[PDB]
Amino acid sequence: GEELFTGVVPILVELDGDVNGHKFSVRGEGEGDATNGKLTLKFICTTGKLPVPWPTLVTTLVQCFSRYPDHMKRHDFFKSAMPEGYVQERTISFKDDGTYKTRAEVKFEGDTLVNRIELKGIDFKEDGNILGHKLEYNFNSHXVYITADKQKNGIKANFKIRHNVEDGSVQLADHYQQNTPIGDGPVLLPDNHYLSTQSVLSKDPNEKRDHMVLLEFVTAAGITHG
Repeated sequence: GEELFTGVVPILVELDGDVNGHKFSVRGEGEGDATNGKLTLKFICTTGKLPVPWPTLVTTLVQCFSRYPDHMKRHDFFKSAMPEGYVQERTISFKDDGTYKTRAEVKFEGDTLVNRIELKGIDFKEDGNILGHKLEYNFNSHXVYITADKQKNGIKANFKIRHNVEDGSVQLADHYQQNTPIGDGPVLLPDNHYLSTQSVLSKDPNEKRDHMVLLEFVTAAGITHG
């Protein structure tokens, strides 16, 4: 499905969440440019005040927009599953705190790439870095390690997110990921590699709702030319 990503593609993101019994919704819109590995989106909390820090939701809120270099084209599972798309499931374990469990469908709905997510959070501390809102409003560059899951005709990924904390410490979030195609058409099953990620978080001066503006660049790496 790599032909679907040669230009700029519109994106819609819909998240329904529950964290320690607090119900919230997020809606996002923007565009993806896989040629340059670039994502530009704005998210709104449509239920009022977001009950967790915006940075904790960034990984949950479309790896089909990653830039795969030409020599790594045969390792791009994410585009190969389009347009019917894939199911992306995670467990995110916040060190010394709670756990998110997520299930999303990523697929084309007409000409728009849509990411529809359900999130359940449990076992969070009221006084912790997440429900205490003690995380900095920023985002680090990460190491996303991908391996084939031959049995399920899909992939797994494993990686650590580093959330800077206002007291100068780091809140680790361990990510465990599975992706399975929605269609029965063939997909690419990759050799081991990683996605090199970078993001910045900002605000829109004319937006009164609780929101996050996101710019992200992602490139695949870890396989030698030849």
